[PDB]
Amino acid sequence: THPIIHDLENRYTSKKYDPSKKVSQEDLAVLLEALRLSASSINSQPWKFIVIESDAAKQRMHDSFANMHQFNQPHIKACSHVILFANKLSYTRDDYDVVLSKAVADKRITEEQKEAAFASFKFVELNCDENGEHKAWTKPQAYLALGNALHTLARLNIDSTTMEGIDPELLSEIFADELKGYECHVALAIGYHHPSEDYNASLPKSRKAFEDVITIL
Amino acid sequence: THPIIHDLENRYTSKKYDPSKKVSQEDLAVLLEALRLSASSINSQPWKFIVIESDAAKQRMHDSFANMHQFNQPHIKACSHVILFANKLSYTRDDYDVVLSKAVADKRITEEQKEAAFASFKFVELNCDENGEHKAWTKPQAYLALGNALHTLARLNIDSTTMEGIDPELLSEIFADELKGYECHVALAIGYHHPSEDYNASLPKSRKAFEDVITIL
Ligand SMILES: Cc1cc2nc3c(=O)[nH]c(=O)nc-3n(C[C@H](O)[C@H](O)[C@H](O)COP(=O)(O)O)c2cc1C
Ligand SMILES: Cc1cc2nc3c(=O)[nH]c(=O)nc-3n(C[C@H](O)[C@H](O)[C@H](O)COP(=O)(O)O)c2cc1C
Ligand SMILES: O=C(O)/C=C/c1ccccc1O
Ligand SMILES: O=C(O)/C=C/c1ccccc1O
Repeated sequence: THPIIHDLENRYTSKKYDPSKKVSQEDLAVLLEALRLSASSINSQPWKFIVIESDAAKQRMHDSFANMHQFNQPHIKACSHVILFANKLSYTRDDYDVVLSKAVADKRITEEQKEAAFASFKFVELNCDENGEHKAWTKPQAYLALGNALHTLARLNIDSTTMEGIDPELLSEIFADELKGYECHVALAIGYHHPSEDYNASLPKSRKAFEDVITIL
Repeated sequence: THPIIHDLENRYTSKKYDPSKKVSQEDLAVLLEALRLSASSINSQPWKFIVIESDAAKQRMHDSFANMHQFNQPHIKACSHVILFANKLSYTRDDYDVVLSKAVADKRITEEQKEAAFASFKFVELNCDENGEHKAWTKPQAYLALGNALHTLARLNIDSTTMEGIDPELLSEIFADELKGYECHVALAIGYHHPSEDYNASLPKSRKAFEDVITIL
């Protein structure tokens, strides 16, 4: 099988973890760097990735399921790490300035092309909320990073569970300082599936027929 | 360098294509199948991928830049193919029926459980607009597929240009029947970069410091 297809056919949504297997620090660093290298509109990188690693953090994450979506709760303590994909509520020129400043330092642009580069910012101004939030534009960038992460995990042979069945308001209450100026609509548990009880590990994958999703003109 | 990091460090946004080089049909098939295998909430696959391949299609795509974002226009005819990432305006039971029916054909689920698998649908109405639309929930799924596509292209060593600088209104008029019931906010040109005029091919990549985007708890 072609290496790419094999990876994408063999990755799946784990439904039960093995609590005695953890992701190595070597593999965790590759995944975090892969997330950092993700592409985004105007290189805005309107995101933050919060890694829930310690037992104390796992407890706090475990507690965010007190009100809803408890079918996802068992995974928190059983899995290796949980990653929260946070997107910024509003993106300002000061936020973009952090990007352009780093670009000047990295030698992509000099101050000359810089002030001119600040113009790329109009593409942000164009996208917003009636109230003033760019979150309708930043959330999709975070999902792109997530798509990148899932492909990365398939290459590292690490199991995972994407979770939209989380409590955003409670997460912002529990991770108050960390999610300041951000929101979190999706999380990702990673680890190693349970050898016997993960029932999804042996169910065939199912997608719509090629002709139903792809059109060639 | 670690294979995964090498791929993500070496992929970039092409700013000029070589008109004489096309993507082979063998590579195109791997990419399309990779897009089809993308994960989505409840396996909804609320998307459609439109491949602009023919000269006639390229002309139509070229014409959608008549009003805005003409900086992206030159790539249309110069690159190999353009892929439109379309997300469904509203998601219904009839839509889910298609997924569930294919699941039974794939043998993932037995005919008897189709009806009980519809239970996962409550998560969709939980994202129903006042207008009865779900596009705020479907658009992010499309971006996940896009993140998957970018990683896939880095593995195949094919150049690309993600484009949000497109005209969704004009695209809907030009690809009237193809985008019916969908919207398109992002497109992706693929091909081979121009050996001498693609200025971005030799500029270093720049991302925020690890500590600015990743927090470990
Ligand atoms: C954005 C998103 C959110 C999802 N949320 C959940 C979740 O809350 N819990 C879980 O069990 N599965 C979740 N999944 C898993 C999907 O059911 C799964 O990706 C889809 O069925 C395709 O199967 P595979 O992932 O096994 O290919 C979600 C997937 C996506 C991409
Ligand atoms: C969602 C999205 C839309 C983008 N739109 C454009 C676009 O319209 N035109 C273009 O030249 N670049 C576009 N880009 C490219 C970004 O500028 C680029 O991905 C970012 O600067 C990071 O650089 P790399 O892609 O070279 O790593 C877009 C990127 C993303 C992910
Ligand atoms: O990333 C860039 O160079 C342009 C991005 C962009 C342009 C126009 C409209 C929307 C965009 O994300
Ligand atoms: O994909 C699944 O099995 C559940 C997805 C989900 C659940 C609750 C809320 C939002 C969701 O996408």
